[PDB]
Amino acid sequence: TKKRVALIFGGNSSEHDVSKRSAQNFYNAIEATGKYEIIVFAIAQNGFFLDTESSKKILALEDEQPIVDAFMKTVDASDPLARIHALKSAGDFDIFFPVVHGNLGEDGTLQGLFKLLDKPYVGAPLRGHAVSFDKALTKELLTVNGIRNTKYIVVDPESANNWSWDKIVAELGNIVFVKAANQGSSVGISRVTNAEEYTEALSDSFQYDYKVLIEEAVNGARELEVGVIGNDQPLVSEIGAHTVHFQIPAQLSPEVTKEVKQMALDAYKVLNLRGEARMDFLLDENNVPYLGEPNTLPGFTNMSLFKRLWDYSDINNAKLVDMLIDYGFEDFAQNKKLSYSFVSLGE
Amino acid sequence: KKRVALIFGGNSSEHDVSKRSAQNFYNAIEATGKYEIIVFAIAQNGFFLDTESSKKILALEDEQPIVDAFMKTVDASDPLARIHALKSAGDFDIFFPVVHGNLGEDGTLQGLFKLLDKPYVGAPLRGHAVSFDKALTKELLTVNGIRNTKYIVVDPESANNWSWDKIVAELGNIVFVKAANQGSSVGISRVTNAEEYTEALSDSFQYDYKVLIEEAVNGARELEVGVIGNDQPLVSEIGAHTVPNQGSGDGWYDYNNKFVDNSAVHFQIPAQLSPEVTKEVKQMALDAYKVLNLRGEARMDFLLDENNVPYLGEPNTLPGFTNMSLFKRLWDYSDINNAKLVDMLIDYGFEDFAQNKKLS
Ligand SMILES: Nc1ncnc2c1ncn2[C@@H]1O[C@H](COP(=O)(O)OP(=O)(O)O)[C@@H](O)[C@H]1O
Ligand SMILES: C[C@@H](C[P@@](=O)(OP(=O)(O)O)[C@@H](C)N)C(=O)O
Ligand SMILES: [Mg+2]
Ligand SMILES: [Mg+2]
Repeated sequence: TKKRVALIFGGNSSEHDVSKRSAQNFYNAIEATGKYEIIVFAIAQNGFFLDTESSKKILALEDEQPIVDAFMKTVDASDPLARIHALKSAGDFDIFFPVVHGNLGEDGTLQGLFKLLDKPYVGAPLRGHAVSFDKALTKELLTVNGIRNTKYIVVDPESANNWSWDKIVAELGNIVFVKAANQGSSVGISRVTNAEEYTEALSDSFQYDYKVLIEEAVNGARELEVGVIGNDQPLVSEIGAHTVHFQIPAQLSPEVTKEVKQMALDAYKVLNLRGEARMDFLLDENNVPYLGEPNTLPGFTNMSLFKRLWDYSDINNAKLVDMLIDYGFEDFAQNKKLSYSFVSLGE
Repeated sequence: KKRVALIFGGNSSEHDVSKRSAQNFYNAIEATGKYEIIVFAIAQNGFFLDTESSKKILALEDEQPIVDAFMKTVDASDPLARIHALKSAGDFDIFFPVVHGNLGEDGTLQGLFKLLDKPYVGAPLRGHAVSFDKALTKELLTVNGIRNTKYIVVDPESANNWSWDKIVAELGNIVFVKAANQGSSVGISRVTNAEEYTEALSDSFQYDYKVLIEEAVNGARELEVGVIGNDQPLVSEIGAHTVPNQGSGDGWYDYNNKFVDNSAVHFQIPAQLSPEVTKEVKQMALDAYKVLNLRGEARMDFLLDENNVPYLGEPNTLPGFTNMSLFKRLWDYSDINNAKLVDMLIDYGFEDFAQNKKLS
């Protein structure tokens, strides 16, 4: 109605399609408040930003490739800023609302661009996304801070050489997970139980990153996911447990519930997160909760957990997205007080 | 033939230092004779300036007049106005960031480099991000067994729980208070009493909402070591420097001793150390590089206690390159002068960009 929101979706990842679905439910939520004007932008799998008109169609779920191909013919290959030129195609706006799942929205890249343009945005700062995205970086901060998670080892092409399977077993056990540090959703992940699987797991993971993480596996089969939103004073959702069949509120003992919610809160702060996040846990056979991977940009599709978690806290989609936008505006205001002055130099 | 986008300046507390480092890097690249250079300045308002207004700023001409002039040609309706100047000279092949502080060492510029999909010299986004936050750095070092000072991290609310008596009992009567995300010794204070403590908390909290309070190492001198490369990084010789009344007094390497007046500090290359310590610092530097996720270039600084025990002070992802900067001299002792230095740094940048394409 006045304030303009730039809703960005898409991304050069394997989760390109899931992004479109999340973007739609966010759009409807922002629209349902009647306070802002939405301007949508899409990022094709080739990294290029698309104009508002082309992206409006892609959001509607129309065949994407023809739309992209047509756009690529209007691009000037001699412009070093061509990949982001389409961002001005619809004029000035007030705040970015990122919903790009994968290697652009969760690793901190887009957030760098947002700061350079001195414009507000929703979600965590670039540092927060960067630490939450890097598998190794996440475990190191959580461990030094006392938040329970599995035992692990970080290797590279050369160090991996000092780690025979027998040594890995002495440290982590006979059942481990090998994986590329920076990579998302799938590839580079392996379930190792013996020396044969380990040798080939390293070769595989070393194709997606030069830094591999090896961690022991939790025996228990009970996934827990909790949402957290806010800045200086975070809110924690109810717990969703596995009984894609999520049970809410999770049926755990009063003690396990408060412990899992506290870990989610403590983790959010040590990981330097802001705005929104989903904390995924693993509960073993003795009801001991282990914080797994943090999610800086959760899915908002019809079937994803974050789409209905806040309903159990009386926060509907409209209120939720409105809170996310207020937090974004607030943090920009706080960072505006910070000084970057200095005593002028000379000869 | 290849074009190099030398960027400097930025809205940062180390804005003027960047100027000095920039001219030097320019001359070094020019000396190789294999690259063309396009200079880009970023004013204090965060606006990139055209290649012409910038060449003048590099030549040391007054900034403001040249900036104001430029600001009258800006389209204030364009959301991409701050970075529009980047196209004001055509296409280039690689980025060479020389902006110290707030934009180059925190990951911001590296975010843009990834979007335009061009190679670049220096560490990746996560490296700078993790290396600039003083608290995140010391956290990654501690969990890896890399020696660093005892400290506590607080925010404006958390700060009121630590009264002076509580601090003295936890870290001793001489402590250093600093803003987590800063450089060149700005936002940092040497604290010895209750009034200086509280005055310093206020001073630090005007540069960041996160400050560190760490115990002071009574050592008479500091150490610096350069490290470059990607998957198989090299380590330079250790360099040293000491300010008047450092150990046997209150003197320290503040903003005034580094850039205002440096004609009173003593430097040693290589540093006078035992074979043991020399080996220990070179390995700590190497280890910290990997942990911190750095690439291309860096400089590791150390604190030395009375008994000569080394403490990893802090990493610097885009180290200074001025006429009193150690990163401009150290590599000469490894048969790598300023020329071969930047040629290697540029090759590293291209090699990592190429390697990155395959890893997908
Ligand atoms: N814990 C400490 N013990 C002794 N001296 C310190 C300590 N911390 C900082 N200093 C002094 O203050 C200066 C600040 O350095 P540093 O912490 O690396 O910050 P900056 O980013 O400003 O270089 C150092 O060069 C050193 O002389
Ligand atoms: C004295 C030193 C400064 P600097 O490189 O390092 P510090 O952050 O420790 O000041 C700084 C520019 N970031 C030099 O130029 O080499
Ligand atoms: Mg520094
Ligand atoms: Mg220093």
